[PDB]
Amino acid sequence: SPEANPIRNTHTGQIQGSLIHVKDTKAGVHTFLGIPFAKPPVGPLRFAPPEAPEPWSGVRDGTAHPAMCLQNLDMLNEAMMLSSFPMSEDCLYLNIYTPAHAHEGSNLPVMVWIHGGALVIGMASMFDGSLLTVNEDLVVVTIQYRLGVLGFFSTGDQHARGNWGYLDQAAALRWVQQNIAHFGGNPDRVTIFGESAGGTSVSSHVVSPMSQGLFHGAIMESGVALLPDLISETSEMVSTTVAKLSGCEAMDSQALVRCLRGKSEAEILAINKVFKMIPAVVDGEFFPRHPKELLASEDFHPVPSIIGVNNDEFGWSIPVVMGSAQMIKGITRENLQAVLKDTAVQMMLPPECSDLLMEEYMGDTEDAQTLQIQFTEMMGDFMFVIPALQVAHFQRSHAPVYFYEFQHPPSYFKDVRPPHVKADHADEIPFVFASFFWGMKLDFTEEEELLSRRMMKYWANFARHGNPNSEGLPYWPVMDHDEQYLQLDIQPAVGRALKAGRLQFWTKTLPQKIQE
Ligand SMILES: NC(=O)c1cccnc1
Ligand SMILES: NC(=O)c1cccnc1
Ligand SMILES: [Cl-]
Repeated sequence: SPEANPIRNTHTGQIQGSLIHVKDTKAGVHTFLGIPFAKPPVGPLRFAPPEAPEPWSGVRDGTAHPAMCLQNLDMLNEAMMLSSFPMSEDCLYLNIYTPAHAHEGSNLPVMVWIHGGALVIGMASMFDGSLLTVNEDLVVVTIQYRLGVLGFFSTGDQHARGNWGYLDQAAALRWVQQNIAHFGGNPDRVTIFGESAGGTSVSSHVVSPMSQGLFHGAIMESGVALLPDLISETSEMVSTTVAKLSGCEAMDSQALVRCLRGKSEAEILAINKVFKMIPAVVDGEFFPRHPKELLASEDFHPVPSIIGVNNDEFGWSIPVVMGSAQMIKGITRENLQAVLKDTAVQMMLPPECSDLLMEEYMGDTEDAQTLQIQFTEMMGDFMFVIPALQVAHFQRSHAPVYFYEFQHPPSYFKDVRPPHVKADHADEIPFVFASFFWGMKLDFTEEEELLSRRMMKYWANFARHGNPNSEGLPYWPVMDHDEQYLQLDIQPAVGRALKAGRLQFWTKTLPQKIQE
């Protein structure tokens, strides 16, 4: 029988969790919250690799959510007295959801969720794994990792190599290998999954040599390792911005890192506040080479993967949160050329390419509303769709890739945002978790409940077998030379060669015009 207050072993000592959802489910869920997977990255461990967590005597309380990593709460709120929730540099914790029948040796598949938030916001407690664990009989782990300046500050040299947050994620995955059997998970059957910066994180583990053997499958929702804003060949803009805001100017790398280690949490938060996103670098430990080189390597051996995108990734929430929404509403045929020259610069293209962008996405269009929708379409393709299609192409010659486009505009958002918005950024997450953030219930239509049951079963079948297919689910073909992908909506359908024209434009036509 499941205990009300179950006690489990870890390498660092015993922990007590909770039994929940006994009434509204068959046989309930065990939660174990706030488990340390690394030593707190404070004092000299700020801008240093994660180190082994300390052992304890007695039974650790696993009934409270951990502190979130330091982040800008205004931005997290744009994405509720979040000021009452604990926030600390001491934030390297993970949460576990298990079916209440699980014990040492149950050998259930494990799914490890890596949250998004552009590597500057988010927390594990936002994602309640309870319904995924009970509906699909698996262990769900939600992890934290250092965010913003504390996660991704680099000097480009030995004093701060960078990618602290990715090293944290790998430390959490090593904890899962070491400990998950004590909670009834099979460490040989771990799937990493994540959305947006979390998808980028997952895709980054898929290429990182020191992450190999920490997982057996990968699910990348609306983000991969080539998401342009989250990967950089230079450390220079971030480090010079941080030196200026911190008052640690006119210092070498060694003195800059020493100066930044003396800063309080409040001083770090004030420096951190300007970053709406922060990139990973080629740090040498996590990425020995740029992800594009690792993906193209003849020695690349990716795990089986699901990779997918939504049909309106830049439709509403990203431009609103990033503060580009006002500029977009200002687009007309009169200023379009100037907007596309500015956009070309942000895309790291020559501003001469603005005419090619205009012809590809806007053509002869005059209507301002249509131009603004074409602009968001272009941004979504550049940031999410083309990178996803490129990574899927690099992987699928080595290992199974199942590709999806999620298309369903959620019923509960119809009155909250413009009616032209289709499946926005993050719209698929509640279909995978069968709940909104913090496990809050949603008024799904009957049709939406079926799409959620299907997506949960595809994901869990993939966690079990590296193949999403099973009886009663529409057949999802593996991605091969026919470029097949599953269109996820109320009536799922198979498509071929998603946005093949756009892929030709971005990967062949546009680089040819640049070469000239
Ligand atoms: N939410 C995210 O992780 C995100 C949003 C925009 C850009 N990159 C990442
Ligand atoms: N129509 C709008 O208000 C809008 C908001 C955000 C992005 N694009 C358009
Ligand atoms: Cl510790």
